[PDB]
Amino acid sequence: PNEFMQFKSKEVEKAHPIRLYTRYLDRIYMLFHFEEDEGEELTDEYLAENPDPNFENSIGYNNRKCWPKDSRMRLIRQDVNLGRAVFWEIQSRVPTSLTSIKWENAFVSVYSKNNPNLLFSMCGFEVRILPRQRMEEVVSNDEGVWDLVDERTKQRTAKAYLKVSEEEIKKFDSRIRGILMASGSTTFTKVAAKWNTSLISLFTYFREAIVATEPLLDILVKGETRIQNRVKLGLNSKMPTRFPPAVFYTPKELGGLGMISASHILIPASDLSWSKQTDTGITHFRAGMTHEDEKLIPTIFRYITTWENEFLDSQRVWAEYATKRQEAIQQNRRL
Amino acid sequence: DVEFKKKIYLVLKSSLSGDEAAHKLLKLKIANNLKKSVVDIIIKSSLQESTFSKFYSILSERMITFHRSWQTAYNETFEQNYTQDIEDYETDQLRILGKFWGHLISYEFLPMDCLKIIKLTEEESCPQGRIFIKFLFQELVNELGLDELQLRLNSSKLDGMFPLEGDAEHIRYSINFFTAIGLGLTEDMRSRLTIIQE
Amino acid sequence: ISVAAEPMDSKMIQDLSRNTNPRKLSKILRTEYGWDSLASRNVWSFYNGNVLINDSPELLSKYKEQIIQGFYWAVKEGP
Amino acid sequence: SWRKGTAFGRHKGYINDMTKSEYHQEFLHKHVR
Amino acid sequence: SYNGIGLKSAKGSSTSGHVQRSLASIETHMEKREIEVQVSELRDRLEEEETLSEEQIDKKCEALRAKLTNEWQ
Repeated sequence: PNEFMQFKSKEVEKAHPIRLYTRYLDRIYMLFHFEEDEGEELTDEYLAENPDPNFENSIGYNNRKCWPKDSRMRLIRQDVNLGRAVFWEIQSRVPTSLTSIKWENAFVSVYSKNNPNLLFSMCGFEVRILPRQRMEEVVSNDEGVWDLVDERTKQRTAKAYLKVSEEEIKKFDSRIRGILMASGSTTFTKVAAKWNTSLISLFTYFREAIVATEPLLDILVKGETRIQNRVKLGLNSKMPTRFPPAVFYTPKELGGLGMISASHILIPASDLSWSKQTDTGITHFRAGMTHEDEKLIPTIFRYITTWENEFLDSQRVWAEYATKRQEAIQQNRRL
Repeated sequence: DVEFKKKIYLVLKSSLSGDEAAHKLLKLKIANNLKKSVVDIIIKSSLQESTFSKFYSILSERMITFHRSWQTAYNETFEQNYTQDIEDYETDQLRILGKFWGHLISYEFLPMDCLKIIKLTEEESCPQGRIFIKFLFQELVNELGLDELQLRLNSSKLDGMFPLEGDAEHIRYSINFFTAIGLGLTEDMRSRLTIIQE
Repeated sequence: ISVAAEPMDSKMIQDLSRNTNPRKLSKILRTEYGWDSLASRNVWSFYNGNVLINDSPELLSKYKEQIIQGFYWAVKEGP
Repeated sequence: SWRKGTAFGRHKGYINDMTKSEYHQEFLHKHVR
Repeated sequence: SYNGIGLKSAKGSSTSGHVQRSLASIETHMEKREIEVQVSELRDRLEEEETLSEEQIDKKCEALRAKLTNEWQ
């Protein structure tokens, strides 16, 4: 049997439009690669079975509303008709009495000559893949980008950009809201430990995908302010001079709460008329949680190794382990 | 110089992106008499971590693109690191440092004239230094391909690691070194050595 | 309908931008700006800023106002 | 020609009850996942 | 929000709202033209000096044209 997305040959790989498939719990992920012939044939089958001369296929097309307007799939009528032909062919292949594959829950993204971005959202990661040939200027980018090395020629050939999906951001907001709400009469250290548990569970899952995500940083700053005000409204006084940052982030052995900081960063701010159009550079910084002191509180993201920097290292150390194991079998010694 | 080093380090740790740490370093308005030491704190704090992260690269690229003095500071600290401090470091520390300077060379914020100081022979190469050159060209290959890296190496001269005039033995040593790395950038030295042997 | 294009002189475009029959025009052009006689006698019309020069007279003057309206519709909205 | 290997494909208002309504079922499928 | 950058309000974000700028950022044709010019010149001359009648000027002009033609092959 093959490993995951591996093939026995190139000829079996190109023999069919459905190149890659994977299924999560209930989310399928189908990567297709059409020629010029088969795509327009499927598109004309769709347009003969669902005609629309009014060109309202862009109306109701689910498109990734988190990315900027040049970043997500542009509503090019050829590619929108191709994508709806694709989802129509996939919707035809399963009866509704088995599962309700509707257009509403479906995100279709068509990399073509007009849409240089291949979008998806797997496991909470909004990923936008963009090649090195489809960028005008190759710019070294943030920690939240992934260098996609081609396993043929050993060269970084695409940049996958990460964001945290809006569903998972709302789930984290609801989790911090549950931390506030279950803390009716709860000790301050247990509120701090709940904040540390949910914060570590946020930043050790979505590790580098939080740099390029604005609403998650906004809800982090708001939520850590909620946790500090949960501590301070247990004391019926929320004055900033009365409560330094040294009373929260001081660890639990020294007597403080041992809260972990993720909101003394500067939030990247940019032009919110332009930021919903293009990939704006980080041109301004809004202050996250200013205290009157100049306490540079260290943040947890600097002490967590990001995923690309874990996975390249994982391939390195498992190559080293498989080589040491092959040698220890050749040396006939137990490793 | 402990509390200023602490201040630079906590600037580098109370940030989120490399852009933000670059902003927090540049807001400190540090004169020229400490910029090399700040770049050394950035180096020696990149090497603390287990693996190399892109944060320090993004940081250093914004620092270089801000002002000419930071670019001269990174020139001087790359020369300082290779000519002095590779004897200190573990192989892990050299993984981080080699991919750091490879990500800075591959996006041409450091010149190829900054790799001009490396002359690799039997007597001038540390073994740690050879592993560092391996990590540099590993990051350079994985960033730039073989073709664009050939074109960048043929933009200016590197007489040390590419002895075009050279000797009949140092060419063979550089050939065996760059094939122990596994580059495939070898055929010019091959033609030169086949000229020299006859 | 092969037609060339030349730039206007700076002094001539300045004098024309202040919006300043045919024998007076020909004498002023020939004794002011240094014009050819064939270029001065053979002019259809002036829209402001830009002139139209000629280089079978029945076929020319048969669609005189049609050529000039096409010239107007061309120079109003360029290529 | 590429879709003829499978087993399915194209080649082969208002009611007064609020709990039984269309909107309430859309609601409960929206908010129980 | 100065320059359209900042917040709607400092209230709501629970931040300070201290937005600060980032320090990190043809020959035949020619001949024809010449001929035309010559003709024009001739006409002008006629106008200047004794040519109220058309036949004369036309005749002279014609002759000039012929000459030009002869000159250009």
